[PDB]
Amino acid sequence: QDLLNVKMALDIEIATYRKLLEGEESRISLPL
Amino acid sequence: PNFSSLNLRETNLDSLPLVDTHSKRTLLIKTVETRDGQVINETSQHHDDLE
Repeated sequence: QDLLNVKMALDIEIATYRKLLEGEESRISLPL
Repeated sequence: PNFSSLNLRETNLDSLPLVDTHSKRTLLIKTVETRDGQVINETSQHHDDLE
C-alpha cells in the first residue's frame, strides 16, 4: 500500500507527461 | 490553417474607375464670330467631356 502511494504518484506523472506531450507538439503545430 | 485571410491580397482585381476611354470627347465649338469678314470674337467652347 505504501509502495502503491509512490506508484500512483508515477501514474499521475504519466497522466501529466501526456499533458506535457500534448502541450509541446501543440507549440509545434501552428496557425495561418 | 484558416488561410485565405491571407490571401496575398486583393490589392485588388481593380476594375477601378481610373478611366478616360471613358473618352475625353474634346467638343471644340470654335465659334468664329466675324463681322464683314473680320474676326470680332472667337468663342472657342471646349466642352471637355469625359464619357
